[PDB]
Amino acid sequence: MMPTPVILLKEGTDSSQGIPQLVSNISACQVIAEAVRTTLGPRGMDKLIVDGRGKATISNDGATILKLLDVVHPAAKTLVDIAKSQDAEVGDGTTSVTLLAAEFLKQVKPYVEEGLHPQIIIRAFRTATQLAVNKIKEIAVTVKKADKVEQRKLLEKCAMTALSSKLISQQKAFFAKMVVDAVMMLDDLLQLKMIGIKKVQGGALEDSQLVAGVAFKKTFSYAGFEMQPKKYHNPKIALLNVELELKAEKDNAEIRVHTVEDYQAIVDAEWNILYDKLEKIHHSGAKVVLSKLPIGDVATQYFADRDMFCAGRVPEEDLKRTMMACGGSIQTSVNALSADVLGRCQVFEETQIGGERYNFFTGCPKAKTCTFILRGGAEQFMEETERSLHDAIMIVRRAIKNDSVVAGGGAIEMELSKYLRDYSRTIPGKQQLLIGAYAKALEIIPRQLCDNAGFDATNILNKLRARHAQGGTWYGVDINNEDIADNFEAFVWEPAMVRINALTAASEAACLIVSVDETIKNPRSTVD
Amino acid sequence: PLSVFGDRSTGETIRSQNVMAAASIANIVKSSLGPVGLDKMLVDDIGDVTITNDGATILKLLEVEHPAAKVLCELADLQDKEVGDGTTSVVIIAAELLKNADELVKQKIHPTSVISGYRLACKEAVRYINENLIVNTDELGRDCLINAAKTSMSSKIIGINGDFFANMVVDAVLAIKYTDIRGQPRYPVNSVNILKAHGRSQMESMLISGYALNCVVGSQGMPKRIVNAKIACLDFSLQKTKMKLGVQVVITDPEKLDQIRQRESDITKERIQKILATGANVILTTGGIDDMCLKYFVEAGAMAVRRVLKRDLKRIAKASGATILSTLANLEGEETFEAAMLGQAEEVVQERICDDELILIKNTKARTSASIILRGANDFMCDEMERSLHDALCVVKRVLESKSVVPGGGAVEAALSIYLENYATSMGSREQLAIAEFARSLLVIPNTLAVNAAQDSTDLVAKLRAFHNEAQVNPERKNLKWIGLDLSNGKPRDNKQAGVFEPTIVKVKSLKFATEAAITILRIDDLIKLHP
Amino acid sequence: MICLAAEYPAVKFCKVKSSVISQFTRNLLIYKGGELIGNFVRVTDQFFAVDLEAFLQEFGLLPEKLVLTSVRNSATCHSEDSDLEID
Amino acid sequence: RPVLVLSQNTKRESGRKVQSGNINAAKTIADIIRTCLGPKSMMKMLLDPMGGIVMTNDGNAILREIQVQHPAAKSMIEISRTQDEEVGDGTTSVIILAGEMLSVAEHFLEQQMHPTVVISAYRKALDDMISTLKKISIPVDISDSDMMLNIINSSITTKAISRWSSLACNIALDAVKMVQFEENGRKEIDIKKYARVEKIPGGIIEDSCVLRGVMINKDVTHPRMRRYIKNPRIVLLDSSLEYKKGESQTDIEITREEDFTRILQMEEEYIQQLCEDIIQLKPDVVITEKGISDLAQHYLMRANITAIRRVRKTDNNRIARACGARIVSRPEELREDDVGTGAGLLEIKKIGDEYFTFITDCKDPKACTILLRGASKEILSEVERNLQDAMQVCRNVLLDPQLVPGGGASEMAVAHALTEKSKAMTGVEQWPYRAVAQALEVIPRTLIQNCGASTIRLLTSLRAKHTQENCETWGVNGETGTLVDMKELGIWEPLAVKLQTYKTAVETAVLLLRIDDIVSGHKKKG
Amino acid sequence: ASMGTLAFDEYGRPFLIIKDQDRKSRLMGLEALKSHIMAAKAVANTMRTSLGPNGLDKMMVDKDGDVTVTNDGATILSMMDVDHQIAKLMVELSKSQDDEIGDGTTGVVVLAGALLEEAEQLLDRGIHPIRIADGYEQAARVAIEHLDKISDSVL
Amino acid sequence: GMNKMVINHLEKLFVTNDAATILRELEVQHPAAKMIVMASHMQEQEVGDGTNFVLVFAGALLELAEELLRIGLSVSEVIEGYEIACRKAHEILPNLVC
Ligand SMILES: Nc1ncnc2c1ncn2[C@@H]1O[C@H](COP(=O)(O)OP(=O)(O)O)[C@@H](O)[C@H]1O
Ligand SMILES: Nc1ncnc2c1ncn2[C@@H]1O[C@H](COP(=O)(O)OP(=O)(O)O)[C@@H](O)[C@H]1O
Ligand SMILES: Nc1ncnc2c1ncn2[C@@H]1O[C@H](COP(=O)(O)OP(=O)(O)O)[C@@H](O)[C@H]1O
Ligand SMILES: [Mg+2]
Ligand SMILES: [Mg+2]
Ligand SMILES: [Mg+2]
Ligand SMILES: [Mg+2]
Ligand SMILES: [Mg+2]
Repeated sequence: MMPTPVILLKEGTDSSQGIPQLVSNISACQVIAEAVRTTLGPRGMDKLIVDGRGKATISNDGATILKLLDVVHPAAKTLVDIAKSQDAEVGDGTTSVTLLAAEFLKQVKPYVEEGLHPQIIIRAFRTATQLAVNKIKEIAVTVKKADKVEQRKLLEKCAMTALSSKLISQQKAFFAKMVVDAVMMLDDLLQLKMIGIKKVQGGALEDSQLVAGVAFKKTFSYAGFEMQPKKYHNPKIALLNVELELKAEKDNAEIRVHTVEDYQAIVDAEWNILYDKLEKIHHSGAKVVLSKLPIGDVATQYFADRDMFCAGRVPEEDLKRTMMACGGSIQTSVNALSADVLGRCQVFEETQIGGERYNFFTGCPKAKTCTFILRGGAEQFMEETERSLHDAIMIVRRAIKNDSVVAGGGAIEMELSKYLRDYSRTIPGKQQLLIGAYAKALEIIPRQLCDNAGFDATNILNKLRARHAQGGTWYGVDINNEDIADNFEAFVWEPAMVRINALTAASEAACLIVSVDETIKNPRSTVD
Repeated sequence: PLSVFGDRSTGETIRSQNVMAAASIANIVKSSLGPVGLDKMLVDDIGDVTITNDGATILKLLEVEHPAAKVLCELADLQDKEVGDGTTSVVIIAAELLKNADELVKQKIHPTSVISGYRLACKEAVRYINENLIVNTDELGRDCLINAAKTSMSSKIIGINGDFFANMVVDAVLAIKYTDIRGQPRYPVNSVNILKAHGRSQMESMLISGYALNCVVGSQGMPKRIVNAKIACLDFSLQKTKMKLGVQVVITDPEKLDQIRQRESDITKERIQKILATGANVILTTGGIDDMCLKYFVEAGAMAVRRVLKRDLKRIAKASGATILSTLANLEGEETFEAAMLGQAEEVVQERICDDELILIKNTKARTSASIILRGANDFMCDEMERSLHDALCVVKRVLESKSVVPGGGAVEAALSIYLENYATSMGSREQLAIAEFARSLLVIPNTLAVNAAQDSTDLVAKLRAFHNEAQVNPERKNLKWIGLDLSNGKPRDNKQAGVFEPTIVKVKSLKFATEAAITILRIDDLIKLHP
Repeated sequence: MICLAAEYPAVKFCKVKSSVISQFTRNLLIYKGGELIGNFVRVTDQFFAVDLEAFLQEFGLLPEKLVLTSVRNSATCHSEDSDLEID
Repeated sequence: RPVLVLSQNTKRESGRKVQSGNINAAKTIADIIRTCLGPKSMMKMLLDPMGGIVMTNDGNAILREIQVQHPAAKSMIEISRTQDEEVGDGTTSVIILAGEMLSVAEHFLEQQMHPTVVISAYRKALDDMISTLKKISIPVDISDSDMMLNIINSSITTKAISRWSSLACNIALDAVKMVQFEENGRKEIDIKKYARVEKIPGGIIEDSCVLRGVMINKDVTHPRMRRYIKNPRIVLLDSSLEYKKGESQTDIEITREEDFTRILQMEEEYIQQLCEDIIQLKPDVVITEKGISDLAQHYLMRANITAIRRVRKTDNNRIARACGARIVSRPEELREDDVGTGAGLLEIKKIGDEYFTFITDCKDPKACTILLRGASKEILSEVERNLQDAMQVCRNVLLDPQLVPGGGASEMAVAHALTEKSKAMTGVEQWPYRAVAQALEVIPRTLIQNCGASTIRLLTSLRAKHTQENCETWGVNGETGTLVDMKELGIWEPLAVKLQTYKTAVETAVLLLRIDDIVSGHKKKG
Repeated sequence: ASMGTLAFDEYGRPFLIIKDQDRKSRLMGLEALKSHIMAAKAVANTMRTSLGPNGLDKMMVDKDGDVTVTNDGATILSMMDVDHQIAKLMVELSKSQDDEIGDGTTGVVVLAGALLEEAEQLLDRGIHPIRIADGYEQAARVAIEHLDKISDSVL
Repeated sequence: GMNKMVINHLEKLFVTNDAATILRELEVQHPAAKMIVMASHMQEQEVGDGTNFVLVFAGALLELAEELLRIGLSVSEVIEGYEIACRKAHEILPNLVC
C-alpha cells in the first residue's frame, strides 16, 4: 500500500477479504459451536456463565448459552441468530442448529481453501436442504385417526423426549404428564401467557404441582387482613380494576366551601363514596375480591367485618389468568356487578408454600389456564426447570398443531445422510462432492451424542450406517445400552418440524456465511 | 492445586494450537510453490530488504515464537541442508499431515494408531516410489541433467533464463567432478565460487573455466596480467619479523642495535628472495603483506595478493597443483622453497567488473575448477540469483550422484495418494483411517500448484487422480504414471516426455522428514509454559 | 554519528528518545560490553563529524584505524566439502 | 502475549495491494526526477543531513540523497546506483523506463493475467530490443578527434557545463586519452584512480585545464629548498626518513657514561646513512608518504634536494604514473631505473592563500589532474560530476566503437520494430509485449514535455514518421520541440549506454513484478 | 485451561469472537468438577463442626462491624461473603432448607459435601457424572422409602 | 456478486451486495469519492437500481481520463469528448430497446 496523503476511508477502518477471511469465518463458527457442543443429548452437561455484575446462570439450553455469550464476531453472530430463530419458531433444537451449521461449514472448508467458487457450494446446500426437507416430510410417521388416547400418548412421548436432556430428566414422566395436561387445558390459541409458572424456593422436584386453576403470591396485605377467613367452599370472585381507598376524587379536583356544615358534609361525602363502592361490592354476593389497583386498610377492615376476602395490587397477568379460570370479567366500575361478571371456583384457599403464602383457586371445571408451581433448592435450579418446561410446552404445542413425528437419537439424520449420499452418487460430480459433504456433516448429531455419552463414536456410526444401508429407518443411538436400537420402538419421538426448521436454518446460515467474501469494520464513534 | 508458576494447556486446546501454528507456517510459504509461484519481499526493520522464493531462507528470516512453528522451520532448514531442494514442499506436507492427523484425533482415534498408520504409509510410499516411479537417467544423458536443472530453476528469478542457466549449471557441476576411493563419482558442490556483481543483464553472466578471486593486487606497481603463472600459495604473513613473547631483546653494547634492526627485516627479505628465486609469478597469502615486501614483489615483476580467504586459497592450491605452505621449514631444519610446491595456470588476470576489479585464475592445470560471476540489476536480484543457482547446483548434484529421477508436477503425489488409499484397505482396522488420511494429505502439493495458477484445482486434481487410477488398474496403461500438471495451460500432461524431473532423494527425504515432524508434534497433548 | 557510522562498522551507533527512558530534559552515552565507558552529557558546552571523531579519540574510546568489494562474495559457512582431486 | 505464532511486530500484507503499492512507489520514484531529463532540464537543491547543499540535476545524485521507506523505492534507487556505476550515463532514463514498464504491467495485473506471462513477454521484448539496438547502430572512428568531441558534447549538452562545452569536451577527451594504459597485453583506462579532479574555489571556469602531470596541495618541508626545478629527477618513497622503534621489545641497559651519547650519535648516523643512500642516485625531488626528520631535511638540502612529506598513497601512485617512477620502501635498494625521469617542470606556487605543488610538464604521462576553478564549492562539485559523466562516456565509446542515434530516435525505432515483430505473434503474451514496446515512447514524451511543446501532436508526428523505411534517426529537438533528423542535429549516444539502460529497466520491472507478498518487523537475527 | 482460547487466525489476521475475551477465564470438564468439589468440600467441612449438641458456634462479622454469634447453618451461610458460585449454591441450599422446614439447615450442607467428596473419587475412576447423579437419585429414593418405613406417629 | 459484512460506527452489521447500501455504511472521507457516492445515491433515489453501474462507470471513465491526461490531452478536451460521447450514447440507447 501507499500513504495516499488524503485517504478514502477514515483511520481505524479494518478490511479483510479473500479466502483467508472466509476460512476465519468458518473457524469462528466452529468455536461458537464448540462453546455449546457438550450440552446435547441425555448425557449433556450444563454450562455456567457469570455476567458482569456477578450473577451466575446455569443452563443446558443452547439458545440461552449463546445469548449470554457476548459474541462480537460478525460471522459468528449468525449462529446465535439462527439458534434464537429456532428457539422462537420451534422451541427445541437450539443446540442442533449451531452444530449442523458449523459442521456444514467445516465440511466445505477444504473445498473453499482450494478455490472452489462459493456459489457452487450455495447451490449444493440449497439442493441438499430441499431434498432433505422433502424426505423428512415423506417419511414422517403420522396417525390419521384422531384417537384421544393415542394422541395423548404421542404428546407425552414427545414431551419426555424433549425433556430427557435436562436436570429434570430423572422425573421426566411426571413433568411430561403435567405439561401435556397444561397444554390440553388451553382452549384454542395455546397462548404461553395462559400457563403461569411460579418458582418457590425449597422442596423437592416431586413437590412441584400443576394447579387446575390459578395461583399467585400474597400481595402486601394491610391491617385487618389476618381477620379475614382464608378458606371458602363455593366463593363468588369479584374481579375488579378499582382503587378501594380514601383519596382525592380527581387529581385536579378542588373543593371550595365557606361553612363548617359544608366541611362536615364533604368529609361525610368522601366516606359515603367509599362505603357506597364497598356496599355495592358486598351486595354483589361475592366472597373474594381481587383488584389490580391498591385496596386500602379501610376496605380491608370493611371486608373482614363481613367475613370476606380481599387482595389488592394483584398483577394484571394473574387477574387475566383468574378471569380465564373462574370465568368472570374485570370491571373498572362497581356500578353494575351483575351475576354474570362474577367468577366462580369450587375452593379458594390460602396456604403456606416454603415460607410464602399463595392463594389457590381450584375446582374450576371450565378453566382455560393453568399455573405451574415449581420447587427447588436454588433460584437457578428453578430457572433451569422453567426453561426445560418451556421447551417441553413448546414441543407439545407444536405436536398439537400437527402430529407428525420422526424418531430421534440421530436416526432421522442417519437416514437423511444415506438418502443424500445415494442421490449424490447419481450426479455429474462437481455437485456430488458437496452433497456428499452435506451428508457427512449430517452425521454430527449421533457422533456428538456418542462423544457426550462417552462411547466410541466411530463404531456406533459404522453400525448405524450399516443398519440404515440394509433397511431400517428409525435406528439411532441407545445411550443406556452403549449400542444402537430402533428409536421408534424406544419412543424417542420428535416432531418433524423440529428437524425441518433445524435443517432450514442451518442451511440458510451456512449459505449466508459462505456468500460473504469481504468484511469491513468502521471505527466506533464517540470514543470520548 | 499444582501451584506451578506458569500456564498450562491440556487436551484438544493444545492440539488445536499446534495445528494452528503449523497451518500458519504452511500458509506463509504456500504462495511460493511451483512455476506460477511468486517471490516474497522481507524487510529486516532496519531497512535491509531481502527478496526470495526459497522456503528455508524465508523461515530462517522470520521471527518464530511457537514451538511447533519452530519445529517446522527447523524441518525446512534440515531439508535444505540434507538435500537442497523441496524446502517448501516438505513444510507444506508436514503441516497438512498434522492437520489431517488432528482431524482424525478429534474423532476419538487414538494418536498412537495415527502415528503407526503414518509410519506404515511413509514406508509403503517410499517402497512404491522406488519400485515404480523412478526413472533411470543412464539412457537419458545430458538432457536429463538439463531438464532437472530447468525444473529446479522454475519458480525462481532465473526461470525463463533457464535455457542458458541450465547449461551453465551443468557445465559448472561437471567441471568439479572427481572420483574418490571405491570408484564413486563425487561432485563437491560449494567448491564452485559464486561471485555476484550488479550491472549487465542476466544473459551475459560469466562461467569461469578456472577460479575467481574477490581480491586485487596489493599495490599498483605489480602487473595485472601474467600469462604463464606460477602460483605460490602461502599461509603466513609477509611482514617485518617480530620475536614471540618468550624472546626479548636486551642491549648492553650499543654497537649491535643497528645490526639487530637490519636483521629484523632482512629475515623477511631473505624469505621473499628464496620464494622468488624459484620462478614464482603469482603469490597468494592468507596473511597480510606490508610495504617493503610489496616493493620486493613489484621489482621482481610478480603478483602479490594478501588477505586471501582460506577456502579460496585451498581451492586454488588444489586446482593449480600448488601446496599450502604455512612455513618454509623442511626436514633438515633449514629454510628452503622448492619449485615442486608451485602451482601453474594458463593465465591470471585482474578483470574489471562494474567499476570494481577481481582476479581470474584462468585454466588451472592438473585439475579443472569452475566459478560463476552473476550479473544482475541490483544486490537483491543478485542474491536471489545466487540462491536459485545454489538450488540448481544441489539438484544437479543429487541427480548425478543417485541416477534415479521422478516426474514432477505432482504426478508422484497423485500416484502415491491413489496407491496408498487403495493399500489402506489391505490391512489394519483403525490405522486404515490414518493411511487414508496420509494419502489425502499427499494431495496438498498438486492442489497448491493449481491454486497458484488460478486454475480449477478440483477438476485438475480429479483428472490427475483418474489418470493415475487408470494407470494403477489397467496393466497396459502403466505409461500414465508420468501424467503430471501443465500449469501453463492448466491441463494434465505427461511430464516424463515434457522434461519435468526431480531427484528421487528429494521426495524420499521430504516424506521421511515430514512424517517424523508430524509424529513429533502429534505426541503432545499437554503444554506447560513457565513464566520467565 | 551518521557520517561516523560509515567508517566504524564495528560500532552500533543508535539513538533513543529521552521520554521513553524533566530534570535532565529542561536544559552522548558510550557503552562497551555492557559497561559504561563514556558519559559525556551536554556536549554542546565542550560541531562537525571530524570534531566529534577527534573528541572521542582524544579520550581513547573510538577504535584506532578498507577496499570495496564488487557487491559481496560470501554465501554461508559450513562443511563446504571443497574439491579433493583423487587419482 | 498469548500464542503469537509470529512476533508481535511482524506485519504481513499480500495480494493485489502489494503489487499496486510496489508499482505506485516505482512511479513516484520516477516522478521525482521526471523533470530532470533532457537539454532543457532544471536543477534541484538537495539538503544534506550533515548540513551541506547538493545542487544538481543528475538522476543518481538526486536519488542517492533521498531516504525512502518503501522497499520498492529502495530497489529503484539501487537501480539508479547500478546504472551510474556501470556506464556512468543514462541514469534518469533507466528510472523513467522502469516506471513506465511497471505502469503498463500494472495495466495487465489489474486483469486476470498472471505475472509470469508478463515477465516472459518482457524478456522476449528485451531480447528483441537488444537485437534492434545492435542493428540500428553505427560505428565510430576513434582516431577522429572531432567526432569524439561531438560525442562528448552530445553527452554533456544536458548538464550545466554545456555552456563551456568545447572546453569540457577537450578536457575530458585529453584526460581519457592520456590516462589510457597498455601493459602485459592488458588494456585499461582506470579513470577512478588516475585522472584525479582537483577543484579550487575561485577564479573563472574558463581557466580550468588538465595538466600534463599531477598537482597536489603540498609545500616544501624547508623554505631553503627550491620551489622551481627545471628538469627534476623525482624519487618516491614509502618508509619514513626518521628513526623509529623496532617491532620487538628492545630495552637497553646503559652502565658506562658514554653509551647514551653513543646511542644518540648512532641515531644521527643512521639518518645520515639513509640520506646518503638517497643522494647516491643524485635526485632533485624526494616524495614520501610518511614523515621526514629535520636532520634528514638538512642532509637532503646539503645535496640541493627538494623534499615533500606526508603525501597520500593515491597521490603518490598518480605521481609515479605521471613521471614514470617506482615507489621504493628501502632506500638502500634504490636503483637507477626507479628514479623518475620524464617530468619536465616542478613548481611550488601559491594559489589564493595555500601552496600547491605542480609537476606539470611530463612527457607521455599516464596520469593527470584536472584543475577546476569556479565560483563556489557546490558549482565546482556539479562541474566535477558533469566532467565525470563526460569521461565515462568517452571511456565507453573508446571500449565500444558503436554509436546510436539519440533524442528519442532510438526508442521510437525500437518500439516500431517490436510492434511489427509482435504483429505476427498470435498469442496471449502479445499484448504485454506490445505494451512494453510502446512504453519506450516515454523518453521522447519526456523530452517534449520538458521542452514545453505539444506532447500528443509531436508524438503522433514522430510515430507516423518512424513508419517509413529510412527514418530510424528521426527524433525530437529538445530545444525547439520539433522533429529533426539526428544525422543533422548530431546527437548520438554510445550503444553500451542504451543497452545497459534497457537491460536494467526491463530487469527492474521483472524483479518488482515477481513479488506479491511483504513481511516486515523481524530483527536481523545476526 | 484459562483465559479462554486465542488463535489470531492462521493467516495472521486479528481473530476476535467474544467481547473482552482476553480478560475472561474458562474452566472445562474434569478440572471444573474438581474445583467445584473442592469448594463444596471446604464449605461442608466448615459447617460440619457446628453439628449436634456439642457443635460450636460461628461468630460472624458483617461489613458494618456488627457481630452475630450463631449456630444456625442457614444464618451462617447467608451472612458469609463468598465469590465461588458453588459456595453460593450451598448458601441457597441452606436457605431453601430453612424455608421449607426451618430445621436441619446444617445437615443438608454436610450431606451435600460428603456426596460430592465421594463423587470426586468416583469420577477419578472414570464414571460419567450423569451416571453418578442417577445412582444418587436411585439411592435417595431407596432412603426416602426406608425413612417412610421406619417412621413413627405421635399425638 | 459476493455479499459484504459492514460494521458501521454503531456496531450495526450489514450483510448485502447493494452498492448504495454498502456506500451508505462506509465512512468515505475523500471529497471526490464523496461526490461519486452522492451520484450513486441520486441514481438510487431516482430509479432504485444501477448504483453499482454508476460507480464502476465513473471509475472507468476517470481512469481513462487519467490515461488521456498522461498521454497529453488537456482536461477541457477530455471533458468535451466525454460530453459528446454521452450525448451520442443517449441518442443510441433508444435504438437498443428489444
Ligand atoms: N432417550 C434418548 N435417546 C437417544 N437420544 C436422545 C434421547 N433423548 C433425546 N435424544 C437426542 O438428543 C438430542 C438433543 O436434544 P436436546 O438436548 O433435548 O435439545 P437440542 O436438540 O436443542 O440439543 C436430540 O436430537 C435427540 O435426538
Ligand atoms: N515446469 C513445471 N511444470 C509443472 N510442475 C513443475 C514444473 N517445475 C516445477 N514443478 C513443480 O513445482 C513444485 C514446487 O517446486 P518449488 O517450490 O519451486 O521447489 P522448492 O520446494 O524447492 O521451493 C515442485 O514439486 C515441482 O514438482
Ligand atoms: N540537443 C538535444 N536535442 C534533443 N534531445 C537531446 C539533446 N541532447 C540530449 N538529448 C537527449 O536527452 C537524453 C539525455 O538526458 P539526460 O538529462 O542526460 O539524462 P541522463 O543523465 O539519465 O542520461 C538523451 O537520451 C538524448 O537523446
Ligand atoms: Mg431438546
Ligand atoms: Mg525447488
Ligand atoms: Mg545523461
Ligand atoms: Mg436442628
Ligand atoms: Mg441492481
